[PDB]
Amino acid sequence: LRVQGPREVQIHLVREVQEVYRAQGVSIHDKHIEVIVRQMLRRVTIIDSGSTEFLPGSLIDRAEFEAENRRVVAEGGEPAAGRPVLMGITKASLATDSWLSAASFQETTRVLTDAAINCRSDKLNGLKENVIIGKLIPAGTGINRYRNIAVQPTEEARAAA
Amino acid sequence: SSSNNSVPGAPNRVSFAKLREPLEVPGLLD
Amino acid sequence: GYDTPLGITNPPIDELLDRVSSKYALVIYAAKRARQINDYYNQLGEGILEYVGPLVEPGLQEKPLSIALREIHADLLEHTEG
Amino acid sequence: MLISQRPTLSEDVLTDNRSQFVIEPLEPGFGYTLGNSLRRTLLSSIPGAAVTSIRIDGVLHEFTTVPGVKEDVTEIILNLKSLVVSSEEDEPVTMYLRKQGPGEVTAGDIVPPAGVTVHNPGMHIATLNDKGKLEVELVVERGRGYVPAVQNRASGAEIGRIPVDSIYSPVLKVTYKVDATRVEQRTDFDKLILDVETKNSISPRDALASAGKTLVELFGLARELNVEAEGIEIGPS
Amino acid sequence: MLISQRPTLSEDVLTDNRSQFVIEPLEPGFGYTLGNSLRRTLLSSIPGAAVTSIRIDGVLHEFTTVPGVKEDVTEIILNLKSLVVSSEEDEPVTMYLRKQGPGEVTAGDIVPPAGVTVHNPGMHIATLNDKGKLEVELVVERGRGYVPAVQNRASGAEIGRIPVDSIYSPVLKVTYKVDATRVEQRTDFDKLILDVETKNSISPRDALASAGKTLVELFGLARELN
Amino acid sequence: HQCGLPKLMALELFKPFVMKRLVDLNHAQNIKSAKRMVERQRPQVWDVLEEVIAEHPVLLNRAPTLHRLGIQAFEPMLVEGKAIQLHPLVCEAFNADFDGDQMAVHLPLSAEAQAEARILMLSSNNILSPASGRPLAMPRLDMVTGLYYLTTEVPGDTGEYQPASGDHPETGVYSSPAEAIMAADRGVLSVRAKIKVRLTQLRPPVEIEAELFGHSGWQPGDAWMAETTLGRVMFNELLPLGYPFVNKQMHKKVQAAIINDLAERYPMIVVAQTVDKLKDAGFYWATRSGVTVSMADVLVPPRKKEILDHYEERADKVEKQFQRGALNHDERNEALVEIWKEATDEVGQALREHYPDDNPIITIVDSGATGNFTQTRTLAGMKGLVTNPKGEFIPRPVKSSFREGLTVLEYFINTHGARKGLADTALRTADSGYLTRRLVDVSQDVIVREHDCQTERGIVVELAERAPDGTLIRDPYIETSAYARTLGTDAVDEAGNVIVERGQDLGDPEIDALLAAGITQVKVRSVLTCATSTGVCATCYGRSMATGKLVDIGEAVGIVAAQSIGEPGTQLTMRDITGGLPRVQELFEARVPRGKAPIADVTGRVRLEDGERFYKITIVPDDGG
Amino acid sequence: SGLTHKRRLSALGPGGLSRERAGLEVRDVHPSHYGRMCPIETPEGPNIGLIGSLSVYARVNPFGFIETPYRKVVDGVVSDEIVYLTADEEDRHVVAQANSPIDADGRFVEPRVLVRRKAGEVEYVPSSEVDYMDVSPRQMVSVATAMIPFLEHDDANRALMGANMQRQAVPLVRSEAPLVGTGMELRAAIDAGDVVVAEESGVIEEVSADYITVMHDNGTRRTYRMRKFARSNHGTCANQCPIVDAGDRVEAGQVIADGPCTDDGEMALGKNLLVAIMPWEGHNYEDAIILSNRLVEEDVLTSIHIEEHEIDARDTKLGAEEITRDIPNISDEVLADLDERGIVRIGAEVRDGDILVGKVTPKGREVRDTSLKVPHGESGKVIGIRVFSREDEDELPAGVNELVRVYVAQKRKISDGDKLAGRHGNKGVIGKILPVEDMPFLADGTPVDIILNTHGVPRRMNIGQILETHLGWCAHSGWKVDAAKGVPDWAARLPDELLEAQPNAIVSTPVFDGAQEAELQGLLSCTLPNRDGDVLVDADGKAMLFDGRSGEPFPYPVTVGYMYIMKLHHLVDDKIHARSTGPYSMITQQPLGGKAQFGGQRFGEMECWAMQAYGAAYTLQELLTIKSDDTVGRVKVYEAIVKGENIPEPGIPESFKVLLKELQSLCLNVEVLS
RNA sequence: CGGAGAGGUA
Ligand SMILES: [Mg+2]
Ligand SMILES: [Zn+2]
Repeated sequence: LRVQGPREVQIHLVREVQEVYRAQGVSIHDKHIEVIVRQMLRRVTIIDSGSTEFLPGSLIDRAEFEAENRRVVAEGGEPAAGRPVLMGITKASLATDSWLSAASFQETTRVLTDAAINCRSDKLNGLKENVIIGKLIPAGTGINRYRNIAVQPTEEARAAA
Repeated sequence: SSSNNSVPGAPNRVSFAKLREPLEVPGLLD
Repeated sequence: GYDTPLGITNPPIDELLDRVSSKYALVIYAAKRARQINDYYNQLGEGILEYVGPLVEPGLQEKPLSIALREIHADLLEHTEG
Repeated sequence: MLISQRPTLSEDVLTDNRSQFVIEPLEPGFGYTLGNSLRRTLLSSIPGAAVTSIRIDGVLHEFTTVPGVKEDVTEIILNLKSLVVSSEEDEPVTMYLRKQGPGEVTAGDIVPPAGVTVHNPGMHIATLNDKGKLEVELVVERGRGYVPAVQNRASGAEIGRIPVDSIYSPVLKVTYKVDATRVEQRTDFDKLILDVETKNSISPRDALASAGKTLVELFGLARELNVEAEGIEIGPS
Repeated sequence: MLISQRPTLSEDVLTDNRSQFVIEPLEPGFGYTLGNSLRRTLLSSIPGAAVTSIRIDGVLHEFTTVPGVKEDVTEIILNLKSLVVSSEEDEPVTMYLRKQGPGEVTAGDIVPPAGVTVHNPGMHIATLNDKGKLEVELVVERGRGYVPAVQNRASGAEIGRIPVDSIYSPVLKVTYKVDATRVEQRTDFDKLILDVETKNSISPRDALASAGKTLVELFGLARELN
Repeated sequence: HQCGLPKLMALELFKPFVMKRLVDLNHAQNIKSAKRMVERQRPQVWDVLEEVIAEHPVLLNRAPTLHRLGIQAFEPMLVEGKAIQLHPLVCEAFNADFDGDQMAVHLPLSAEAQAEARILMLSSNNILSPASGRPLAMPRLDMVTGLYYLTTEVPGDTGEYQPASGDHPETGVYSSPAEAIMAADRGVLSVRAKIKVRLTQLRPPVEIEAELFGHSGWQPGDAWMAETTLGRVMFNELLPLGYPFVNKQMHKKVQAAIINDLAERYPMIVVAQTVDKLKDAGFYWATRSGVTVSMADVLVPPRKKEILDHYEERADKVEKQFQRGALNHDERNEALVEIWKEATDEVGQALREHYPDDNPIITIVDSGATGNFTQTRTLAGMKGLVTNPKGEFIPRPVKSSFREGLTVLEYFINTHGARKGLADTALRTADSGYLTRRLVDVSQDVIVREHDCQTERGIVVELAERAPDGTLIRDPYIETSAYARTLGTDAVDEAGNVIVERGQDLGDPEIDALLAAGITQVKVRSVLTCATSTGVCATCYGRSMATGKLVDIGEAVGIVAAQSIGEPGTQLTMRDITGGLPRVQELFEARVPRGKAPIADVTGRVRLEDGERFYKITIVPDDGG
Repeated sequence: SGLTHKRRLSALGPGGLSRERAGLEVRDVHPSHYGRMCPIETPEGPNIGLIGSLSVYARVNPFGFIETPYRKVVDGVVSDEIVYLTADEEDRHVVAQANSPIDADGRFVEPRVLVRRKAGEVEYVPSSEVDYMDVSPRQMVSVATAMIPFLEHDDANRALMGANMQRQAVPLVRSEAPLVGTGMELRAAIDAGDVVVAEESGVIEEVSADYITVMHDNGTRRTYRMRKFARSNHGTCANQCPIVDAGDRVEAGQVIADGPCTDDGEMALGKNLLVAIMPWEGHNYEDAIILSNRLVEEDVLTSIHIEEHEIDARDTKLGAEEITRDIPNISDEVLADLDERGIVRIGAEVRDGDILVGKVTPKGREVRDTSLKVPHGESGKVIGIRVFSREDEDELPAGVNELVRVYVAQKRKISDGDKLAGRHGNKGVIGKILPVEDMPFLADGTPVDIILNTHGVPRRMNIGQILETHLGWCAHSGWKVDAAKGVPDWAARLPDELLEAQPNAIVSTPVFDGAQEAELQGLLSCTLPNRDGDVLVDADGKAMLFDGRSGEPFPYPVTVGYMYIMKLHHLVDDKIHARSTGPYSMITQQPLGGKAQFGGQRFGEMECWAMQAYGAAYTLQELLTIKSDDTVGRVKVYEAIVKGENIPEPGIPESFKVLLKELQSLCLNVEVLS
C-alpha cells in the first residue's frame, strides 16, 4: 500500500484470497472479497494535525477527513496531511462510530470505558444496533422507501366493488 | 476351532481364526 | 409455459414482480394489503367505514396474504414509493 | 368386512381424447395395487385394429425410396402406422389406396371396404409430383395391445408385402401417481391419479370402462373358488 | 392376432397350508402385474383372528414376573403372539388357560369356546417348576392386517388388563413366477403361478378368494363410467 | 416449496390459529373450550388444523446457519410420524444429511413477516447460491445416478435401430414416443437403445431446426425425426416445452448446465418445476439402474503383484545404496517416497483400465454423483503412502487395499493420519466460525443505497489475455472476476463501433461478443470505487448472484459477502508459509503475513550477492535516486 | 457402555489437559499407543483424542505406566512365556506382528516380517533381529472395537463411528446374538457383570424368573436373585432372565442368566435383518433407511425404557409438609387413580399430564397442589413406587419426612426418525417404514427387512459391511463344501467344522484374523437351498428381487444378505418438541431453554445474519421483540391471533433495558436521547 | 431454572 497505492493493495488482497479459495476448489465471486476489502481500506492516518482538530497518528475516516479539510480551507485554510492506511477487520470493527456495536463485538470493557471517557453518542444507524434496540434494520424491507409504500385499490377497482 | 474352551456354557460359535491364541484376554475390569 | 402453480407458489412470483420493482416492494405491497383485508374482516361486524374487502373473489377461507397476492397479480391495486 | 370411505372415481377431461382420472380415499396400500393393474389393462386388454402389413408397387428389393414420391419408404411406413382404423371383421381385410398425378395423398383417399373405418380422414400420408402415381395395398386385422412386426410366414407367398408394428390398443399412453389425502387422525391414505391418452377410436372413459370389465372378469374368476368367503366390500353406490 | 382363449385358474395343492395356483393364458406382460396385485392384496387385506388383550392372575402390569415361571411375562406375550387362531364370531370372545404344578404349559392346554379354534397346539407358553400357577384370560377378536396396542385408557378397561398387539394376517408368505411364451408367430401369452402359503388358519384357497373379492369390488367401482 | 411437518408439532406451533378456528366453527363456545379441545386432541382439531396451516409459510432453520440459505420458508404439510420431512433438493443448501440431523422450525405471525417468508425466503425462489450464483436445488446423488442411467446410449442393445438389409425394410423406427414406450413396456425395446422416433412435442436442436424448418420456428405440433434413445426422449420431456432438445448423456455437469440455462432464460417457477420433475425421474430410474455393491463388483487389477514386485526391487536397490553409505536418511526416504508414489499411480492406472464402463462403483464415480477415483483406488487397488503424526509420509507404504483387508501395522499407520484429519476438522470449524463473525462485524453496514452514483471510476479485469503465437485463450477464472458486473466504459475494437454499451450486465452473450471482437481488457464498475457517501450503489455492485438481476436498493450486501466468504471455511483445509484458513485470517487482518518477503521499491537492475543466512539484494535506482 | 466407561483413559482432569486449550499434538495417535491405547474408539466431537480407551490385553504396572503382553521369540522360535513389556522397553527391542506366518515349528515362513523398529517405524528385518512378538492379531484394539467383524476392511473413521455406536445401542425386548460376530462378545459380557455367572459348579434345583437356586456339590444352596425390569443410568431396562433348566448341571464360571443386551451369554446389541443394498425410490436418500413393517409388528426392534419420577416432602421451617390424597381445588375424576395414601396404583397407564403424587405445601389453607405429574412427553404404565418414611427410621436427607419415588415404563417400537446403525459406522435415520406387502421380495416371496442406499458404501470406505452382509447370508442359509474328490483349493486352510454348517449357524471372524475374500466367494458358491431346490442368491451374492410396489422384477440382480444393525439411543420421541407459549426466564424475560420445561429454540446470532442478508426486516424484528422479550407485545400478539385483529406493533426488548441498567450499575450514565 | 462439572448428537 505504501509503495503502489490503494488500488494495487486492493487487487493484491483480492488475488490472495481468491488464490487461497481456488486452491481448495471453492468459487466465490470477487465482489464479496471486494466489499470486505473496501471496508478494510476506509480510513486515513493523520500525519499533520493542521488547523483541524485531528491528533497526529489518529486514523480518521475518509469522509470526515475530506469534509474537515474542505471546511478549513473555506474558513482559514491549513489542510491536514493524510496517508491511506490498511486496517485488519478487527480494528475496523472496533473503530465504528457506534460504541454499542464495538462493545457487542469484542473487548467490551475497553470499548465501554473509552466510550465513557470520550462521552460518545451512538447514532442508532447500523444493523446490529437496530437489532439490539429492537427497531427495524435499515436494510432490505426496512429502507425508508419500502416501509412507507402506499397500497390502495384503484379507482376502477374501487368503483367495481 | 471354535469360540473357546475357557467358558463352560460357551455357545458353539465356529471361528474363521487361522492363528492360535497364546494368551487369554485378561479380566477386563481388573 | 408452466404447469398450474399449486399452493404457496401461486400466483407466480415473476408476474407479481412485473407490477413492482423489487421483491422488497412486493413484500410491503402484500403485507399492507393483507392488513387492510384483515381490518375489513374485523370491521364487517362493526361499522364498515373505509376498510374495503377483497376485490378478487376470495377463496373458501383464503388467508389475507393470499388474497392480496392474487389482487396484485390481477393488478387491481396500485402502489407508490416513499 | 366393510370399508368406510368408499373411494370415488372422478374424471377431468383435458383434451378431446385425453383424461386424468382421480380415484380417492383408497386404503393406505391400494394406490399401486389397482393402479398398475389398471395401467397394464388399459394398455393391452382393449381390442382394437391396426395395419399389420402393406405392399407398395415398384418397391421389391430396394427400400430406399418410392419413385414419383417425395417421401422415403420408412416415412410412409410410420405415417400409415399412425392410422386410427376400427374394424369389425375378425379376418384380415385388405384396403387399397391409389392416386395419380401431382398432389397430396390423404387417409380419406383410401377406400374402406365394409368393416374397417378410418377415424382420421385427414392425415398426410404422402405427396406426389411430376405425374407421380402411388398405389399401396393395406391389410387390417383387429388385435389387442402392441404387437411388433411379424416376419413372413411364407416368403414365397408374397414379395411386395412388408410387415409393420401393430398398435392394436386404442389407448396410446397411461401414467399414474399416488398422493396422501386425509386429515382424520390418519394422513396416510392413497389417491390414484390416472392420465389416459387415447386415439379417436375410443374416448378414455370407455377405455377405462373396458379395462374395468377385463379386470372384473379376471378377479371374478379368481374369486369363484369360494363365493361365500369373508372379504372387504366397498358396497353399492 | 386376436387370441381367443379366456384365462382359466387351476390349483395345485403341495400341502395343507400351501398351494400353487396357475392362471393362463394372460396377455404378454400382464403376468407380473396380475400376480403382484394378488400378492399385495393377500399380504395386506385378508381378514383373520388374533388375541387382542390378556389378563394374568397375579400381575397388574406387563413388566413383572409371575411366580414360578421361567418366562418373564414379556416372554409369555412374545410366545402367545405366535398363536394361530381362527374365529367366526364378529364380537370379542374369551379364552382361558389353566395350569398348576410342575410341567410345561403350551397352547394345547388352552380351552377355546365354540367357534374359535387354536390351530397349532404344542408350541410353547411357559414352564412351571413346582409352585407356579398360570391362569391367563385371552380375548380373541376378528380383524385385518395390523393394529397396534389398543390403549387401555382410551377403551375403558381395568388396571390388570394388558393390551396386546394383534396381527390378523392369515397369510404367511406369497410369491409368483410368470412363464412367458415368446414366439415369432406372435401368439404370445403369460402363465402366472401364484404360491399362497397360509398359516393353517385358512386354506390358501380362502385367502385367494378374499383377495379376488376385494379386487373385484375395486375394479367394479372402476367399471361405473360407461 | 413444501415441507412435511409432524402433526403433533404443527398442533403446537399453530395453537392460537387452531383455537380461533375452533371458536369460529362453533366447535367451542368460548376460547377456553377450544383450548381444552386442542389439549385433549379431539378428532376435529386435525380437520381444522389442515385448513389453518394451509398456505402459511414456515421458516425451517438448521444450525450452523453458515450462509443465507440456512433459513428457508416452506409450506407445511401434516405428515404421520414424529420427524420433519425435508425435500431432498434443499439438503445441499442446508448442508443437511439424514444421519440424525435436527432442524428448528419458526413460524412468522405478522402479515409483514409472512410476506417475507413467502416472497423473500421461499425455497423455490432460492435456487441459486448467493456466493456464486450456481444452482443449489440441482439433482444430486440418487437423482444424478438415475438420470445418468436413463440418458445413456449402450451399443448393441435390444430394439436398436438397424438399416435395411436388402430383404426387409428398416427396423427400430417408431412413429411416436408413445409407441416407443409401449414397445419398452413389452420388453421388445430397451430404454437405452438408439432408435429413430418421430417427435412432435420436443423442440428440435438449433441446427436441425435451421436446416429443416427455417422460416421462424418449429411451431409446436410440427413433426421431426430424431435418432435418439427412449430415455433421452423421456428426460427431455421433463424440460420446458420451449427448451431445445438435449441429446446428451446427463453427467452432473450437463444437468448443471441445463438448470443454469433455465435459471438465466426462464422464470424461477419453471426452474423449480423442472428440478422437481428431474428429481422424480432420477429417483424412479436410480432404483432400476441396478447400482449395488458386492465384493464381486469390487474387481482387483490383474497384475498388481507384478507391479508391486517391480517397485519392491527399486526399493531394495535404494535400501542397499543407503546401507553402503551412498546417501543419507533424507535422500533414502525421498527416493522411496517417489518410488512408491509411482507404484501407486501405476496401480491406479491399471485399475482404471481394468474396470468395465458399467461397474456400479465406476458408474457412481463417473456419474458425478459422489466420490472420486482416489476412493475407488483405495478400495480396490491399494491405498499407498500414509502420513506420520508429524506430517511426513511413511516410507513403508500401505500396500493392501480395504478389499483385501489391511494388516495390523497398515491399519495402525492409517489411523495415524485419519485422527489428525478429524481433529483438524474440528479445530478448523471452530476457527472458521470466529473468522465469519469478524467478517460479518466488519462489513455489516455496507448496503445498496443508490441505484447509480453515475461515477466513472472502475477496475480492469484480465479477461482472456492474448496468446503469444496469436490466439484468444479464455482466462480460466473469469466466472468470478468478470461476470455479474457493469461496464464503466464502452468496448471498441480495431476502430470498430462500440461492441458493448456502458451499463450492461456483462453476461455470457456480452463476454462472448467481446472475445469474438478480439479485445482483452474491459473496465467494469466495482464496489471498491463506488462514490456513494454511505454504502455502495446498485450499479457498481452489479448483478445479484442469487436473483440473477441487478441488485435491489435495500440489499444488505455486506453480510452476504461475509457469509459467502465464511461459509466454505470447513471445506478449506487448515493445511512455513501459511496456505489455508490461517492465511485467510492473516490476510483479512493484514497482520504481517508469515514471511514478509521484501518487495521492490523502485525500478532498475539488482546487484544481489549470495551468502549464508542472508543475501545482498541491492536494486540500482534506474529512476536515478 | 459401562464396561467401556470403566476402561477409559481421560487425559482431561485436574492436573491434566484442558479441552479448550488442548492442541493438536495431544489429540493424535502415537506409535507407543500400540497395545496400550486403542487408536480407534475416540469421541467424535471436541474430545477427539483427550479420551482414549485401554486396549484389550494391556495392564498397568505398579508405577502407573501401561504394559502390553508379548510372546518372547527366541532364536527365531516364537516361544511362550509372555512378558508384559512397557513402552520404554518396547522401544529398545523389536516387536513382531502375531499375524506373521509362524509355521507351528518356531520359525517364520519368510524372513522379512514387518516390525515396529524403534520409533514406530514399520520395517522388514531378518528373524535374528526380531526380539519379541505380539500376542494376537487383535491387540491394539479395545473391547468395543474388537466386536466389529471385518474391522480391517473399514476405514479408521467409520470403524471409530461404529465403535462409538456399539456403546449406544438400546437393549431390545428380545436379544439375538450376531450370526457373524467376532468372538469378543462372550467375554465382553461375562467380564461386564450383567450376566449372572455361577459362583461355583453345581446343579440347578429350582429356576424361576426371579431366582435361580444352584444346589452346590457340597450340600450348600446359593440362590441368585434376578433384577427384573430395573432402570439403568440412561432409562433403559435391565432385564435378567435365567437360561438354565431345573435339572441342568452348571460349572463354575458358567453363565446362568442373560442380561440387558445378551443372548446365551454373548453380547447382542441388535438384530439380524435381511438387507438389500439398492437405492429405492429416493426414500433411502443421503444416509436414510427404509424398514419393513415386519420389524414393527413383530417387535424385532422394540426397546423398553423406564423413567424415574421423584418428589419429597421437606420439613421446612414452617413444617407439616405431607403427601396427601385430597388435592385442593381439584376434580374427582382426575383423583380416581391415586390410592388412599395419594400414590398412583401400580399398573395404571399414566399419560402425560396425569397426576402421580398429590403433594400439598402447608406454607404455615395455604396449600398449593404442587403434585408430581407425568412430565411433558411421558407415558406408560406405573411399574413401581418406592416411599421412604421418617416414621420408619429411614436414612432420609436432613429435614424431610417422605421421599416417594415412581417408575413409569414404556415400550418404544421403531419409528421414523430413530437411528439404527450397523457396527461399521453405517448410521442413518429411518426415512420410511414400508408395509410388508410393497417390499422387494426374493424369488421365494421373502420380503427384505431393510434397504440401504448404494451411494453410502463406496464413498465412506466401510466395505466391511458388505462382507458382513455376504457372510450373514452364508450363515443364515448354511452351507456344505463338497469335498467329494479332494477339498477345494480355496478351502485348504479353512478350519474343519467350517466346511459344512447347518442353517442359522453362528460363526465368528476375529477382528484382524477372520474370513478372507476367497473363502467368502467359496461359501457363497456353495449354500443350501431354502425349502425347494432353489438358490436365491448366486455366486456374486446378488439376488433377483421383485419390486413389490409395481410387480415387475428389478432389471438387475441386487445384493442381499443378513446384516446386524442396532437401535441407537437417539430416538425421535426425545427430540420432537414445540412451543407456542410457556415458561419465561426471570432476569431477562426471554423464553426458557430446554425440552424439559417446555422451552423455546434459540434464534442464534448467525440466524440473525441470515435474516439480515435476506433483507427480511419485519420477521427479524418480530422474532426479537414480540416473540421473546416484549411482554406487552407478547400478550397482545397472543390476543390478536386468538381474536381476529391484526398483529400489534412491537415495543422495546426487555434485554435492552436490562443492559442499560447493568451499564448504569457499572457507573456509566447511559441515556436514550431524543 | 441460576451457576459448576461430566458425557453425548449433528
Ligand atoms: Mg448429518
Ligand atoms: Zn457507485
